[PDB]
Amino acid sequence: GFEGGQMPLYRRLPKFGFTSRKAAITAEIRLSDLAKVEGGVVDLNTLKAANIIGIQIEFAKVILAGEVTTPVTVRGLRVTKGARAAIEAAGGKIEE
Amino acid sequence: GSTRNGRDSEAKRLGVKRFGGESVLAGSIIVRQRGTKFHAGANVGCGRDHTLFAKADGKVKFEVKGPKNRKFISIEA
Amino acid sequence: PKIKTVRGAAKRFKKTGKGGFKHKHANLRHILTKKATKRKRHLRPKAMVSKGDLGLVIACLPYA
Amino acid sequence: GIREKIKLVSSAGTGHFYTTTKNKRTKPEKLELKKFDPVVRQHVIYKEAKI
RNA sequence: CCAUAGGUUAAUGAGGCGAACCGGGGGAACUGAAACAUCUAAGUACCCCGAGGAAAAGAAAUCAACCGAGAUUCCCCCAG
RNA sequence: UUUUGUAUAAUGGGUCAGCGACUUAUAUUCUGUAGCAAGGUUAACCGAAUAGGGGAGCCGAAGGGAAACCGAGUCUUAACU
RNA sequence: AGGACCGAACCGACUAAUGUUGAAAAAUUAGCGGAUGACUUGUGGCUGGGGGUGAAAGGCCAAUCAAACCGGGAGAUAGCU
RNA sequence: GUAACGGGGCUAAACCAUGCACCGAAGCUGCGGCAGCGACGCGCGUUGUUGGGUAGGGGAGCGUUCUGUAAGCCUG
RNA sequence: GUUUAUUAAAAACACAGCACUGUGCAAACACGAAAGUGGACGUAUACGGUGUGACGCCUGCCCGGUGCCGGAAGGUUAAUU
RNA sequence: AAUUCCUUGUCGGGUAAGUUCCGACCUGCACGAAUGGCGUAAUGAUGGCCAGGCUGUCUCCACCCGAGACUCAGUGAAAUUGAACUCGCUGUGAAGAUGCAGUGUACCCGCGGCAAGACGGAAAGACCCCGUGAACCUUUACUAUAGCUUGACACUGAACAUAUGUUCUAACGUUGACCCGUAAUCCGGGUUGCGGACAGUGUCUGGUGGGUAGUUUGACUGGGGCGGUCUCCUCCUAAAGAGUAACGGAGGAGCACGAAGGUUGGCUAAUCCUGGUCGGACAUCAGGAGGUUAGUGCAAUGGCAUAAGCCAGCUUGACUGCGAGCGUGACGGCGCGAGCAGGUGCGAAAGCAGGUCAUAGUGAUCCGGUGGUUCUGAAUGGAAGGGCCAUC
Ligand SMILES: [K+]
Ligand SMILES: [K+]
Ligand SMILES: [K+]
Ligand SMILES: [K+]
Ligand SMILES: [K+]
Ligand SMILES: [K+]
Ligand SMILES: [K+]
Ligand SMILES: [K+]
Ligand SMILES: [K+]
Ligand SMILES: [K+]
Ligand SMILES: [K+]
Ligand SMILES: [K+]
Ligand SMILES: [K+]
Ligand SMILES: [K+]
Ligand SMILES: [K+]
Ligand SMILES: [K+]
Ligand SMILES: [K+]
Ligand SMILES: [K+]
Ligand SMILES: [K+]
Ligand SMILES: [K+]
Ligand SMILES: [K+]
Ligand SMILES: [K+]
Ligand SMILES: [Mg+2]
Ligand SMILES: [Mg+2]
Ligand SMILES: [Mg+2]
Ligand SMILES: [Mg+2]
Ligand SMILES: [Mg+2]
Ligand SMILES: [Mg+2]
Ligand SMILES: [Mg+2]
Ligand SMILES: [Mg+2]
Ligand SMILES: [Mg+2]
Ligand SMILES: [Mg+2]
Ligand SMILES: [Mg+2]
Ligand SMILES: [Mg+2]
Ligand SMILES: [Mg+2]
Ligand SMILES: [Mg+2]
Ligand SMILES: [Mg+2]
Ligand SMILES: [Mg+2]
Ligand SMILES: [Mg+2]
Ligand SMILES: [Mg+2]
Ligand SMILES: [Mg+2]
Ligand SMILES: [Mg+2]
Ligand SMILES: [Mg+2]
Ligand SMILES: [Mg+2]
Ligand SMILES: [Mg+2]
Ligand SMILES: [Mg+2]
Ligand SMILES: [Mg+2]
Ligand SMILES: [Mg+2]
Ligand SMILES: [Mg+2]
Ligand SMILES: [Mg+2]
Ligand SMILES: [Mg+2]
Ligand SMILES: [Mg+2]
Ligand SMILES: [Mg+2]
Ligand SMILES: [Mg+2]
Ligand SMILES: [Mg+2]
Ligand SMILES: [Mg+2]
Ligand SMILES: [Mg+2]
Ligand SMILES: [Mg+2]
Ligand SMILES: [Mg+2]
Ligand SMILES: [Mg+2]
Ligand SMILES: [Mg+2]
Ligand SMILES: [Mg+2]
Ligand SMILES: [Mg+2]
Ligand SMILES: [Mg+2]
Ligand SMILES: [Mg+2]
Ligand SMILES: [Mg+2]
Ligand SMILES: [Mg+2]
Ligand SMILES: [Mg+2]
Ligand SMILES: [Mg+2]
Ligand SMILES: [Mg+2]
Ligand SMILES: [Mg+2]
Ligand SMILES: [Mg+2]
Ligand SMILES: [Mg+2]
Ligand SMILES: [Mg+2]
Ligand SMILES: [Mg+2]
Ligand SMILES: [Mg+2]
Ligand SMILES: [Mg+2]
Ligand SMILES: [Mg+2]
Ligand SMILES: [Mg+2]
Ligand SMILES: [Mg+2]
Ligand SMILES: [Mg+2]
Ligand SMILES: [Mg+2]
Ligand SMILES: [Mg+2]
Ligand SMILES: [Mg+2]
Ligand SMILES: [Mg+2]
Ligand SMILES: [Mg+2]
Repeated sequence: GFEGGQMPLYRRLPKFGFTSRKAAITAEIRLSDLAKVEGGVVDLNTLKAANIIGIQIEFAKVILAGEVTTPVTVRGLRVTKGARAAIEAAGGKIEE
Repeated sequence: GSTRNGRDSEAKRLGVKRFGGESVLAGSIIVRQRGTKFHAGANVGCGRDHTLFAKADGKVKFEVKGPKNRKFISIEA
Repeated sequence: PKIKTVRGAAKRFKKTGKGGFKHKHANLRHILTKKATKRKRHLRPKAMVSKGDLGLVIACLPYA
Repeated sequence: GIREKIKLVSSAGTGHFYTTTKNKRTKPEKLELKKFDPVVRQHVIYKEAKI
């Protein structure tokens, strides 16, 4: 970062933002991951057992990434509008 | 010993940016100038610093016009 | 040992999807009354680090 | 210089203010101007206050 | 004046040495910061005291997060 | 050798022989190459075991936003042509 | 009598020449000053490094002194050669 | 120390004009050879072209000691 | 007299004499985290510091500045509360 | 003048001739009274000057005696050294040549001598500059700090009087006396006197603090220093696109303005001539000439009459969110911008307005302040703090 004594870029620019502690304990689940859990119920615990999310993840969201082709019950997780359509299209249920 | 001069300002990069017959997009600066050395013709706006810029896509046209024989820039769209 | 992040750079740059870096613009901390609203408005959104500077930023942020 | 910074505060009670300068000596009367308040999204009276 | 201090004798132990490791009492500067004082180097070098075959630590007035774990020590992660 | 430039009257070497200067560790990025591939790979450790076990982790398959959050979008803005 | 006088020993070091890979890392030779004193000398002792000691020259403190020597931090650092 | 044609010497062996010869380089051509890059064909041929280099970048190698291959192989 | 041992011996240092100033003794002052010790087995005719430098004739004006000494009514002012 | 620059001052003395010397003068560049003034016998390996004597100091050297030098025998170093087949001259050339060019001269090799050259040897120039080198020294440089000093609290108590005064004794001090341990003076204990809640010490605290310590003390520069300069604007240099250097040539800026901004409507300058109360060269009035030679809030340049110049009405577009596109920058940035959304002003309307004829009027980041905004909120609810937006 040394520029010959000219105020360097990483000092002439302002700091911004803060780091969220909540983001560190929030994960995103792909539709591809829904068939990797055992039993066809996708909870926080079943994702952790299948090594999809880390053990300290408290919040998880299913997004429209990859695809799903099994009836999966999703319970206790947020689901995107697209993921919800895809889960329901393949005969699944989104339990809140 | 010493001298009382030794000052100058930064050069302002004025002058013609797009010459006659050049195809420009709308918004393109045609000339930067001090006052209206060139005047805004058809499809050309005059900015607050007398910058002439294209208000339409087309080709730059310089023309001498009117009773004072002033230089106008137009865009032939 | 592990390379150390330049922590000041980590507070100024966030890596984007294609591996560019976003930063906040300079000139919007103070001395604001004299600045035109247009000028300040254009300084509000985050901007990308230029090509000349990416080498300097990447060096500072090996774990970005 | 001579001219001091002031804020023009919205009369709508949004907290929104403009800032400008003022020659306090030549003009001691409070600057009052109708300005756009972007919180209420209306032109309202703004009135001078201290920066 | 009682008494105590003091005195003598006996028994038992200590003393000094040793490369590292260990716990403790003290504790730099060069150097880096492209100068320099905060900061760094570093609780490092060094000095001192003490120990053991190891030492130290250790059996929650500890964490956790409303679920739980269950002393200390050490290793890999967490994470530059 | 150093220089704009050295036969230079600039530097270095009396000669020979021997020795004498881009390394090592770890991290990171790029290239090549090999394996496997939407996966890849394990660390400590266990194991006499270069095996085998160990997937704790790490990287990747999603981004946007300061963040909550939303998510093939998102942020901006009362709202975007 | 005397920090009295002249002058050896003794203590010193003003001038000159020599010497300057010396006879000698400070001398020799010819002259020179003090020579009962604030003199000189033997033996032993004490003062220790930002410290000593100094009739003071930054002098001297083991041929070293505007901060001794030895070992260590140590491969200090060296945008210089 | 001649010392203000490089010298000898020159009355042209000077100068001007014109013309034709010739000399003259690692330039160009000829002959033989090597390599880079690119075509066009089938790693080979044919053909075009390129090959002065400091800092410096890229490519490809030689040799040295040591380990395996090697209780092999060479060696009184 | 002393001095730059080893390029300066002098007009430099010291000196008796002078003055200012501190110091009442567990002295001031100095060496010491301290205990102590020097000052001194001294006691203001003494001791320390400073300047001047035998002797002779002398040593003028300035207290605004900077110190030092004395004052302390009033202003300002720390921890503390 | 141990002081006097000018200066060898001037005058006198001394010498044939005297920048020195001695005596004066005062015009003291820049003496002066204990960082003493002026004298002063004696003293001095002290500085200056003169004279007698004396002489190889010299005119100007000669000879001699010894020790080397020289030759023989024995022993036997050294610095230096890219390699040498190691001439002169004139030129050339990293600019002063044994080595290049041209030319001249020159058989090969010692020995004694001499030092003009080999930019000879010796020592990585000590001067000079540079390095964001060092050291030590200085101080009313900065920051600390030992020491000294202030007060508060602690060790630290009791009466009486009105936070202070007095008295007391029992803490505490004693480097007073005496007694014992003791063969000891140190030390401890005991007794007694004197002090006495003072002193003194700890913690905290204000002052003082080159006594000591760590450091800082810019760069450009026809060497450095001194002076000047350092950012921004305008012109010229600048070679008819842009850009373009110098301690090149000339000037400006670090603002102003709620109107000097917006818009609508209107208007047109300097200067002079002729006439006219005071009134003059120049005031205002009238006519004409003239045609921007004026004007522009402030430099210069480029603009400006459809004025951008001058006057008036109404006003707040000196709006908020954005922004196709483009200019200009290594970058940070900076600039120009139609159009879109919302809401506004002026105009009958077309329209125009996101400050000002344009180009100077400026300061990154950090740190912190203020207002807004539940974005975040370390068990949870809050809060603190942080973020975001506005702003200082
Ligand atoms: K353009
Ligand atoms: K330091
Ligand atoms: K440095
Ligand atoms: K050179
Ligand atoms: K040299
Ligand atoms: K690598
Ligand atoms: K690879
Ligand atoms: K979008
Ligand atoms: K020392
Ligand atoms: K002497
Ligand atoms: K005074
Ligand atoms: K003088
Ligand atoms: K004095
Ligand atoms: K020759
Ligand atoms: K010679
Ligand atoms: K007592
Ligand atoms: K007390
Ligand atoms: K001090
Ligand atoms: K120059
Ligand atoms: K010069
Ligand atoms: K107006
Ligand atoms: K609008
Ligand atoms: Mg896992
Ligand atoms: Mg210009
Ligand atoms: Mg016209
Ligand atoms: Mg802000
Ligand atoms: Mg022991
Ligand atoms: Mg530094
Ligand atoms: Mg133990
Ligand atoms: Mg429980
Ligand atoms: Mg040179
Ligand atoms: Mg050459
Ligand atoms: Mg030369
Ligand atoms: Mg040479
Ligand atoms: Mg030579
Ligand atoms: Mg050199
Ligand atoms: Mg040499
Ligand atoms: Mg994401
Ligand atoms: Mg005598
Ligand atoms: Mg002596
Ligand atoms: Mg003698
Ligand atoms: Mg004598
Ligand atoms: Mg004598
Ligand atoms: Mg000196
Ligand atoms: Mg010595
Ligand atoms: Mg030192
Ligand atoms: Mg070190
Ligand atoms: Mg070294
Ligand atoms: Mg001649
Ligand atoms: Mg040829
Ligand atoms: Mg050829
Ligand atoms: Mg070639
Ligand atoms: Mg080549
Ligand atoms: Mg082998
Ligand atoms: Mg004497
Ligand atoms: Mg000497
Ligand atoms: Mg001498
Ligand atoms: Mg005493
Ligand atoms: Mg004196
Ligand atoms: Mg006086
Ligand atoms: Mg003179
Ligand atoms: Mg004279
Ligand atoms: Mg005379
Ligand atoms: Mg004479
Ligand atoms: Mg005289
Ligand atoms: Mg004087
Ligand atoms: Mg005086
Ligand atoms: Mg005197
Ligand atoms: Mg020559
Ligand atoms: Mg000879
Ligand atoms: Mg000789
Ligand atoms: Mg030499
Ligand atoms: Mg040198
Ligand atoms: Mg100092
Ligand atoms: Mg330091
Ligand atoms: Mg320094
Ligand atoms: Mg300089
Ligand atoms: Mg140009
Ligand atoms: Mg040109
Ligand atoms: Mg150029
Ligand atoms: Mg206007
Ligand atoms: Mg205006
Ligand atoms: Mg203007
Ligand atoms: Mg800070
Ligand atoms: Mg909470
Ligand atoms: Mg909590």
